[PDB]
Amino acid sequence: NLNKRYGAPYVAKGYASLDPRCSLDAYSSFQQTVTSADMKKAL
Amino acid sequence: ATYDPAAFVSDDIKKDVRRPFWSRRRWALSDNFMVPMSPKPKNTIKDE
Amino acid sequence: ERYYALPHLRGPSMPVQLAQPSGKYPSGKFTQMMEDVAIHPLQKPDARYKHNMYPA
Amino acid sequence: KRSGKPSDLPDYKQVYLPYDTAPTKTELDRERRKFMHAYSGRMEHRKMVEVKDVPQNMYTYGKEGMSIPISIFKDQADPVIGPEWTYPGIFENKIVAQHWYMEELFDREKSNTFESPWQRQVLDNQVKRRLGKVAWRMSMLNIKTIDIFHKERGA
Amino acid sequence: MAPELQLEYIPIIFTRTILGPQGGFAGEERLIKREVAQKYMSEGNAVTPSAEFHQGVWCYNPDSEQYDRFVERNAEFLDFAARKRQWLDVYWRVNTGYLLFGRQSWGQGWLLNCPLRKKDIAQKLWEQYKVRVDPRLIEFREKDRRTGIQDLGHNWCWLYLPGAEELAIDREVYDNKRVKVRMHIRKMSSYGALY
Amino acid sequence: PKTVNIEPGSNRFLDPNVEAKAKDIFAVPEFPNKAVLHNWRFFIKAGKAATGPPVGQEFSKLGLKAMDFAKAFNDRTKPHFKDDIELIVRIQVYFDKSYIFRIEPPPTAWFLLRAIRKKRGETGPVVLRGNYCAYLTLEMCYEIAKMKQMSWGKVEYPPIEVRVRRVVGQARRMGIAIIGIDTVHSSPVKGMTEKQYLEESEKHRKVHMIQYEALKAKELESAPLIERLHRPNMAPLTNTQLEEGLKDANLLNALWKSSHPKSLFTQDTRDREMARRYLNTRGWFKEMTPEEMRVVFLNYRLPKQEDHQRQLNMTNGQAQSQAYWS
Amino acid sequence: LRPSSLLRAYHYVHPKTGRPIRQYRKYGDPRFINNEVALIKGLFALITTDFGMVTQSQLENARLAILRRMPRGSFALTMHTDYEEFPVVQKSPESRMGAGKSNIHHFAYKFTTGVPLFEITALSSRRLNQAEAEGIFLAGRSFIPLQTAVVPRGRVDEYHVF
Amino acid sequence: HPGLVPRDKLKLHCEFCRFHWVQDTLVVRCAAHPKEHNQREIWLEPTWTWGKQQ
Ligand SMILES: [Zn+2]
Repeated sequence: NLNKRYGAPYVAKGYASLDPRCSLDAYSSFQQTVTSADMKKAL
Repeated sequence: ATYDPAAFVSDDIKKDVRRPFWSRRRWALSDNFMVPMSPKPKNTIKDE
Repeated sequence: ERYYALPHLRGPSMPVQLAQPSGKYPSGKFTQMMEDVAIHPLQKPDARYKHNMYPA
Repeated sequence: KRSGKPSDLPDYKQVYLPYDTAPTKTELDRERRKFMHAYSGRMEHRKMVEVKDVPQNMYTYGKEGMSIPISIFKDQADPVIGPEWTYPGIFENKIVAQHWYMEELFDREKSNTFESPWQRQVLDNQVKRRLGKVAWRMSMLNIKTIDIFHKERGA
Repeated sequence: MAPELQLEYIPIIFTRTILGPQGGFAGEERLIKREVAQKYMSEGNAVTPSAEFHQGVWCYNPDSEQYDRFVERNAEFLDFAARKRQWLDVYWRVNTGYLLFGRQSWGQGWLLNCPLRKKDIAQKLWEQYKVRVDPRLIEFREKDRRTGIQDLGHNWCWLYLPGAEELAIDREVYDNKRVKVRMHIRKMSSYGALY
Repeated sequence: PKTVNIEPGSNRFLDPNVEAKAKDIFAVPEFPNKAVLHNWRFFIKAGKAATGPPVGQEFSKLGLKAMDFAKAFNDRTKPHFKDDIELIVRIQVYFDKSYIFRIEPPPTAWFLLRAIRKKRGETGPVVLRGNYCAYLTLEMCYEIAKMKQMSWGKVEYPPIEVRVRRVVGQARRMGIAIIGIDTVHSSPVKGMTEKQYLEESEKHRKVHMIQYEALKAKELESAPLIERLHRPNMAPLTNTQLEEGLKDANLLNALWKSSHPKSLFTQDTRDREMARRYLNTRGWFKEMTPEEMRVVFLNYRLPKQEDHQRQLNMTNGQAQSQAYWS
Repeated sequence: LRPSSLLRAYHYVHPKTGRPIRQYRKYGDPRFINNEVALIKGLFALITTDFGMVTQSQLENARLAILRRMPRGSFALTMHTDYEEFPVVQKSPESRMGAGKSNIHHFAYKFTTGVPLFEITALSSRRLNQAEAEGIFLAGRSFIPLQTAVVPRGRVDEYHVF
Repeated sequence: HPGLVPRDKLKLHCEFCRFHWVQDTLVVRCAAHPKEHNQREIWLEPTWTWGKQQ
């Protein structure tokens, strides 16, 4: 009779808190660009 | 390109509703004709 | 070692023009108002012999 | 039932011909040869079947100027049939009046492509029935429990 | 080639679209078992990859029921028959597989004392079948949405394979959007059981 | 040779001669606002009504010497009638035992077997019998439909074309394959090409519409005032709006006001715009300016002439002209 | 050996002898959960949601009861039989009076989950409802010793039947 | 009165056949056909105890 003792963030938990969304946003930043000024700010 | 588990995957602890006897018609539709579960004898599953 | 894993999405996740029919006889909740149906009390339907004969 | 049936069956008394050019014998059985079959059932379940008691000449059959023996009153003989466009909506009914499977009608509505502006009316009067077969299906269950196909069937 | 040593599976270009695991679909190249494939090259659902077929092949449409539909395999289709294969390989792998367990069950209700988590199904998917998924897709049944799986014997639970609409994938799998992964909880003493 | 009348469909009624004595006997002795006890129905011949089991019995179950009614029947049915015309009598017995009966034209099933010359048992539905029975043509049903008028006070309450689809369906349900439909070819004529036959229908079939509509619109101008009221169409609402619009009636109110056709009382910008500000919060219709709603939120049951009439009310000098006078 | 030279998959026949193959008790064990769904082509079919061993006499008594509750000219029941059969009391001291002949003769099927059993298939444009369907099968289901639920035409969507 | 083995088998055969709470057991009682169409859910006797019927 879980989810009574533990929360809903139990059994209904996709413990894969690693990469359901970030990987996508990773390929987002891949798309836009990086250039001189994008390094000059880092400069 | 996003799939959200939450839209289609529904894990709801649903209350198994009683067949409403207090009203006559909804008692007859609800009569899911599998009440012949009486064939649940734990019979010999690998012999006869 | 081979590991099988889903491909990346290029279109809508839940199929729409590819959906298999629901699989249970689609007698809707409104053709036999079995349960789960909520109606305003002003807009009560189909009492043609009880209380729609004298509508309001 | 026996009662409510005609005992005396008057015969088609052709009043006046609908043509001046006699339909020569050769073509008569050339067009009637096409009528001995009539479709039935309107879907994939189309069934071209046979028709018993085929009339012999259909240039004269009903298109005009024949009588129909529904003689009812004292002074009203077997009424003559006026020409086609003299009856209202006939070539419009030809589009509407027929066995309509709802399978074949709802694709016409959701595509709003009605051959006729009354098939929207033969649709409602067809669904408004099937709902009634339910609102009677259920206003009975409020009496008792009626269970379909639960009694023996056949012999 | 010898009568003793025969290729355990052979390359195949499908012309038709077979449902089964060994099946494929229109125009993809697949190494399916020899015995199965050999009753395809006779059946016509498949043809060995001659250099000609490697560009186009006359696949099949159930519409007119004959080999008319020309499916040309340019580099673009070869990016379509990959994602469409890589997809229905996860399908036919979890649907064919029957993932086992060993658990402890003191007590009478035949109740697994530490019931299962959707973590503990993706864990036995990646363990046994190497099927790597998101445990957010696994929807449990109604009996086991509350307490987890919790009971010995055969349990099953639904895995949602979301991204199948641009692959045009239906009628070649049993359910476009789900699959029944089929547990089984073989109770074991502290010797071989965990948790 | 001689076409009796060349008009695009002016034969929708019986001859005023036969239509004179049509309702002399098919009349409803008005309901006395009593409580009916029995609504009996019989088949009885022209005037051969007896005191036997068919009639005299059900009276005698109630102690009425039906030897009288048969005479009062024959006081109205013995003349006027071709021999052997089985009529239907709708006897209605009130709590005072005083009956009131309407004589009615023969059942259309009786008509149908006459007009095809088939006896009892020869006709049948194909799924029970396997064969279409005697043919017919729509030209014939239009005259079975002329002696079958539900309101024998108002001879055409159902317009005649509407009445025919009824008798046609009852025919098909008996196996009566009529020619105009059910077959590959209509009735062949020695007059002209099939095209010169179809090109003469495409004009007739549409001339009837302006004939049929006008008769459908003249009917609505004398229809109950409630009938010409506004009832918005529900085909646009999708079945989640159609359900989320049933839990709270407020949406089906603001809708009505939002899409009411213009009138002298609904030319209030704020009243119309008050609704239009309610729906937008509900995410309902948002890209449809008022016009394209009225043309879709109209009472579809209006005769085209009348929907067109209500749709252009703002053009009709505005309804700001027509008001409750005084 | 073991299964080969089948007698068209009803039962396997010894290769070097026409005798029946006399398999093990838990051969073809139904205690799987069948992955492959059934693509029924009747209007409704009676699938077995559970597993068990069902005789032919229990399946024939069910047909004789389904064939009573069904409109005759419209629907024709369709009973599948391609499935494999299995033996009974076979062994020699394990038979009664050394009559191994009269005990093995019974042939029972080992049904897994979701095998279709019958079919209310159509012979016309006549239609059925789930209420009109379960009412038919409610007679036979009381004989078929394992749990079964009726399914509508086409691919059983086993998300719902379970 | 035939104990309809589960509660769910209960069906109202007649117009006068209704449900009743005969001591915690949902039953069907009809004035007409008094015992002919009567059905009673399966449950412990109205006066049971903890050692006799568990
Ligand atoms: Zn009763």
